[PDB]
Amino acid sequence: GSMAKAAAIGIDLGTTYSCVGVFQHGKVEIIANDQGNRTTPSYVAFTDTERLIGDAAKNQVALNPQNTVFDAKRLIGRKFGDPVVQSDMKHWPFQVINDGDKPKVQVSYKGETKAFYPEEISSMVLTKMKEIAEAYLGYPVTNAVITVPAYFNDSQRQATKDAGVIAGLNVLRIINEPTAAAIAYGLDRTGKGERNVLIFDLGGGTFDVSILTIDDGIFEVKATAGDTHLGGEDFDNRLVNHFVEEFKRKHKKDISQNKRAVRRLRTACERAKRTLSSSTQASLEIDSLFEGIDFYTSITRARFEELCSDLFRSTLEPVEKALRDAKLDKAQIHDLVLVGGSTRIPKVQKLLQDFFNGRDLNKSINPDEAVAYGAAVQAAILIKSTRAAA
Ligand SMILES: NC(=O)c1cn([C@@H]2O[C@H](CO)[C@@H](O)[C@H]2O)c2ncnc(N)c12
Repeated sequence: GSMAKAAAIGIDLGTTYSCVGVFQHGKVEIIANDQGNRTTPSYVAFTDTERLIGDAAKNQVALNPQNTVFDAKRLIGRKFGDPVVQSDMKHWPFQVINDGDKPKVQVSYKGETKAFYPEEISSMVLTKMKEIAEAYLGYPVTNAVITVPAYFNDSQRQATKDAGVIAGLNVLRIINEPTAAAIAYGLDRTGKGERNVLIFDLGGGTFDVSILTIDDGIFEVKATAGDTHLGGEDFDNRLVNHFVEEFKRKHKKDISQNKRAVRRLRTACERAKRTLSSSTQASLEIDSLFEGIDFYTSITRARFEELCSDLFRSTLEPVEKALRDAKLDKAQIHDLVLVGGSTRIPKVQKLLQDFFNGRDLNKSINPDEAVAYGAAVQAAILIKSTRAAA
């Protein structure tokens, strides 16, 4: 007996990006994919000859927008008639169809028109995450913990389980994303006594605030609030609009109707935005942006902060609402935890810190990786099968 047990994995199945971890040697290792990325795009692309997942899918999205699927998490476990589904559909270049009041994404794939349920798309992203972990560990992986937003209902939770089952994974448990982040910091291991934790999660296109109470390791969701369409992509959008205007001023030319030029500008803006989190200024250099014209410029952190100022400030309204719902005062919150890559922005950090009167923020665990980190800690706990000693 007792053949060595394979490690279990923790998976953050994100709306835009996914992340996979494993707890081994008393620590969590976040596993990079073969392109060296510690997070993988939650994208699936279909061609006449291939099914591409992750980076390979995201990198060819520009010329194949109708057959490159993303945001399947926004559809999972929902009815076609759902108001959220009907509004979201207007922004996606891929076709969403009605099959018995259940949404399906329809594409061209290997010579035919094919339709997939959201949980089938998410199963393909989970298959990639499983492979990434198997490439590192050097053996097949069976068991996994998968996370969902705290506001997901039974239907959304069940459809996530089905996605794992289709991917060949045994789903140990479905756990809330905010709870997973708390586990990553060991906020459930402080012993006896009530502890109030606020999770501030600002991602690529969504913003969630969660208030939890932890008592003797037991978690309770006290409040959930947020902005459904607020994130990093809105900051990229303000920089795009600023530079479109700057090009018009300097060259008397409007670039906005050339999809390639706008796309190249946005990619450069997102990269400059990241630089501005560690540097006071950033340069933006694009060769032959429009009509053979090179675009060599810069932006200060102050100007970027001014451009996105209203958006950054608006992150505090869901913080006040969640506190109102949880029936708590700011002082009462013991721990503040930052999740999502956009929380690296100094101005965002400052606004939250000042709102909580100079309190330290838990941000030592990479914000992009904290949810998968916590999922990996819980997965290792779940597969334990100790028989009590005499
Ligand atoms: N990993 C990083 O250093 C960063 C990722 N984002 C954004 O976080 C979101 C999820 O990756 C996207 O909108 C990114 O642009 C960032 N935004 C600002 N500063 C940063 N340093 C990052």
